Amino acid sequence: SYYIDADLLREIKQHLKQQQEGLSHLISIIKDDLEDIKLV
Amino acid sequence: SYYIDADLLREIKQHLKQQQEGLSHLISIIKDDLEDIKLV
Amino acid sequence: ADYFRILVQQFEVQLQQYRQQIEELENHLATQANNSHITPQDLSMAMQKIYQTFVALAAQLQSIHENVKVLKEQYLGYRKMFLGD
Amino acid sequence: SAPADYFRILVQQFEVQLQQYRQQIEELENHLATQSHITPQDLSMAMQKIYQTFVALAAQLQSIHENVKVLKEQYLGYRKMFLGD
Repeated sequence: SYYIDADLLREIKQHLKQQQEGLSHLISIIKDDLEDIKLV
Repeated sequence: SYYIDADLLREIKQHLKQQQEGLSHLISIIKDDLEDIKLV
Repeated sequence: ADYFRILVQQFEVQLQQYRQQIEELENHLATQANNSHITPQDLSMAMQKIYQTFVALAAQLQSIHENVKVLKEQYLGYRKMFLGD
Repeated sequence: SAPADYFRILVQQFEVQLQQYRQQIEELENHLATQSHITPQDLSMAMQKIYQTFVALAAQLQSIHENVKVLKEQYLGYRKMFLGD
């Protein structure tokens, strides 16, 4: 067997997840920019 | 006076608008990937 | 297969095609006298400049996807280490 | 514009978060009971590179944002020219 603390791994995972969400929020703003730009 | 054909300008704009949507599609895939991936 | 790269290549082909469709429309532009000395040729150049930005944007999106791919591999690598392989 | 200001604020806040979380995760790691042949230092190095990928991605997205601003400027430049100004 090989025992590991899943609570600890999950804590690390949650930190990274929040950073992923941050990047995703930036993308959202760029998508809004692309929708709004008009040649005329 | 300076007369221009607005229908012509609209034909051009429609092409560029599609390209903007194409960029948005691509970056949306990137967003979807960042929302889906997980450390575990 | 790398389907993201496939989608970018298709976008890049669309750029080429739409540029050419606009080039056909540029034959319909008319030269009139103006303070700025603008001609259809100037407009064509300004349009191509816009296309070069689209080219840059698509390539940059591909480069971001490549880093998302790296991130996925790094996550899997760390997971394997943490879980004792 | 509000979106452009908010983007800038989000990037600054993201950088702060990266710094903070980097330390919080590093402290979680040195408290790992291991050995298999994976040392806490192996995990730490791997995590460091993950952090580097996040920093890269944020910078790349900022550049995309800036290039979309350029695209808009070029649109406006073209429109102005098309309208004889």
